[PDB]
Amino acid sequence: SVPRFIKYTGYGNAAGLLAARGLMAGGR
Amino acid sequence: SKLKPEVVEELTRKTYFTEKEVQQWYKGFIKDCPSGQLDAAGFQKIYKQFFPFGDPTKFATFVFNVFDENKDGRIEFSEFIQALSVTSRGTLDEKLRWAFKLYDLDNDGYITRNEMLDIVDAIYQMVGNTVELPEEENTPEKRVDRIFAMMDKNADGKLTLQEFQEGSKAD
Ligand SMILES: [Ca+2]
Ligand SMILES: [Ca+2]
Ligand SMILES: [Cl-]
Ligand SMILES: [Mg+2]
Ligand code: NA
Repeated sequence: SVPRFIKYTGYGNAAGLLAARGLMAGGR
Repeated sequence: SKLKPEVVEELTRKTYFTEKEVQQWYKGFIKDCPSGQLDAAGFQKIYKQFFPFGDPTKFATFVFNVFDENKDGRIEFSEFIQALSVTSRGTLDEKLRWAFKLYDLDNDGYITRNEMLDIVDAIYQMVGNTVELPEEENTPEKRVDRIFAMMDKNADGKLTLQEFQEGSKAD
């Protein structure tokens, strides 16, 4: 298997998801 | 960790979060960053904890600089919650508008192929690449060559926001 959202790498969505997950870790 | 009512209300109006959610995120943010100001080392630490054997330096620096709206070297709570609102709860177009800001590293209003490669390479450096045959290697370069050419409808070597936003959208 491959991470679900890495198909969107280069489209912007992968960076956005990874950015959000980092912020969420910073607030939990 | 007490947020002044007016501030909570304003941040609620400016985001997709309820007032309860804003206050809950503030409580967690202040617990993790007691001063209310997240510096670049702490931001990279988050990502190293996700990917302790990738190299998150490049990705974390690129994203930190976009999140740091007033470019004072710190992510304040107002920057934290507004960044989280767009990247987690935006429409597709709002999320892609945010990503365009990230990819447009020189802030000239276009994404050039070297900028797309910088972000994509940063992503692979942190999270790794898919193992393939040496003859079908998953290199950022060939992936970017494909996507960029697909998006660059007028083949002028640069992507507008319009060209970028249409990249996965079906017609
Ligand atoms: Ca700041
Ligand atoms: Ca640019
Ligand atoms: Cl991406
Ligand atoms: Mg330039
Ligand atoms: Na173009």
